[PDB]
Amino acid sequence: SMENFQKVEKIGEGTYGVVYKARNKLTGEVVALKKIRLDTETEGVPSTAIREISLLKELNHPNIVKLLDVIHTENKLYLVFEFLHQDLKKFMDASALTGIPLPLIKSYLFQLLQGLAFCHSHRVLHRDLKPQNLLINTEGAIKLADFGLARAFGVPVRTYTHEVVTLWYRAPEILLGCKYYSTAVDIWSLGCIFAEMVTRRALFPGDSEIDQLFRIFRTLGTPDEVVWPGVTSMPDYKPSFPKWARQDFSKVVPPLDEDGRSLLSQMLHYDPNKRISAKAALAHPFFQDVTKPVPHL
Amino acid sequence: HTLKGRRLVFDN
Amino acid sequence: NEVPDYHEDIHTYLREMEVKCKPKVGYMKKQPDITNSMRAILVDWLVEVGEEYKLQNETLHLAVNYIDRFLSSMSVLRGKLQLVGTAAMLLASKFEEIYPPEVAEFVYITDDTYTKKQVLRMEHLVLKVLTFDLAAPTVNQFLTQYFLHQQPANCKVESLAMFLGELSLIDADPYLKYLPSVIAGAAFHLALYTVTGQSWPESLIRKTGYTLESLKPCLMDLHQTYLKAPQHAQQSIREKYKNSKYHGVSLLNPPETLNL
Ligand SMILES: Nc1ncnc2c1ncn2[C@@H]1O[C@H](COP(=O)(O)OP(=O)(O)OP(=O)(O)O)[C@@H](O)[C@H]1O
Repeated sequence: SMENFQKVEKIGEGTYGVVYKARNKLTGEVVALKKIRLDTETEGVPSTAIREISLLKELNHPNIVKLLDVIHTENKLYLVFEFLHQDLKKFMDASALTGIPLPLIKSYLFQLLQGLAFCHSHRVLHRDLKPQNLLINTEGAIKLADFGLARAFGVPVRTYTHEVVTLWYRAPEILLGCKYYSTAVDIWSLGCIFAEMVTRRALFPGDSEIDQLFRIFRTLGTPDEVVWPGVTSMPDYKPSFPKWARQDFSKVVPPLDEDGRSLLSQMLHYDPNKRISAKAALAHPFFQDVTKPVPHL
Repeated sequence: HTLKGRRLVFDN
Repeated sequence: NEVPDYHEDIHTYLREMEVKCKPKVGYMKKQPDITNSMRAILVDWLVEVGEEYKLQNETLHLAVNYIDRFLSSMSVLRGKLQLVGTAAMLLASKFEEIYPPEVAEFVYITDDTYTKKQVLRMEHLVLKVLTFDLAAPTVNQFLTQYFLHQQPANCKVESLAMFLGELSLIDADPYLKYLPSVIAGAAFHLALYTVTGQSWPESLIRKTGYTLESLKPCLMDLHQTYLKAPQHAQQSIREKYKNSKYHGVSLLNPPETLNL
């Protein structure tokens, strides 16, 4: 069933499996092939794959990576995606010294918010937004990718898996062990990514859960019951936490203008039930002058 | 286990 | 409590999808070997399995969805019906659960009727037939939305609505005739009426477009199912809902009339 694909190069590997750049021998279409070995765990098709495939089939949108095919072939399962030039992390690293022009940062953020709002409006949590999982093309598009850690959520939510989101992008309600989390976790991640596009460095690069929390608290103040009702009764909240004052928010990402700082502040709001939605963010004045610039690759 | 294994029987 | 930012969008989406993810209403008449009675025995057993493994009610509902869709296009002999159900429950568990039981557990719970190989091959076949479209709307998904419209929330009403929605899973005739959002509506109203004497709230007419009049056919069926539940051949849901987790709601006396 894979006869018509020519592998061009291995572009990734992890415990999950392997990802190749490949081309369709008959049509010329370039694809990304994610190969899952089924004879490795012998628990059948992994949950991650079941979720990723089922949920992507319901997420057809210009800012979400397209799933083109699934070939469930003996001892292997291949997911066939559209191929995009590179990920956001690689792009930022290549721009470590020049930086990314504001119109492009803005376009990227607007696009990401469009794709995320679509996910949320289709009851999907992404739960692993980070620059490595955002794919760009040469034409100025950015797309959400890597839905292996996603899940369909309910209204209202139940308790879901606690071991979610890469540490640097993980929301405080997760770190503090809240019984429930929802769409706000993805907005937190996207706020962190917005900041990182402006600086090309991670906003909160902690090396443990407590180092991560203390970093956040030093940047945004240690939250109290006024800013976040319930915070002091959260399972992993500790009365010993130092109580850092909240610095001027303009200092968080100094280059952001009034509108950019306004939107970021709303993305990084502590109380998840007051943190801005992706939907609402689309109407923020920051996007009044949004365009679709082409990246310099 | 509390529930023991069971082969379901489907009579006419 | 939870900010309702996406609640309407999601409701709308689920209403679209429940029409697409619906099995074929008359499928059983085209099955040469299995019947609605055999399906009932299968679903009742899946109730037990979910209790044994402390699975979510959502997981049960999903598995039933998968089974009915599978049997809508695939003829199955009675000796393989439990294999279909077991693979369905495995898949639902992988989709929905934080910690799904391992495949060896699914083999065990059949008394080794099928091998691990068979269960895994059936998993592949179910995925193929359902074209990996596992994110189906359920009665449970609509119920949890409806519960947000209680005045005030009542644990007994929730548990009793859950019980009645679950009873619908057992009996393909009549319940295949109704959409998940409709059964959830009938279940919620019947629960409210039984416990508090309240009726389907005006806020839910606004939300759903359903009225008592539109819910009446399903409500009449569900009321009869409720009245007859202690005599039904299948009892696992009744037993389940006698327990303290569900406030013993299956022990409540059903209303003899709904005064519709
Ligand atoms: N649809 C796609 N088109 C093009 N490239 C892709 C696609 N999906 C994934 N990739 C690439 O495959 C590689 C995957 O690498 P790998 O899974 O080892 O970890 P990573 O994604 O680089 O980093 P992280 O572990 O932080 O996610 C990346 O280089 C990524 O850019």
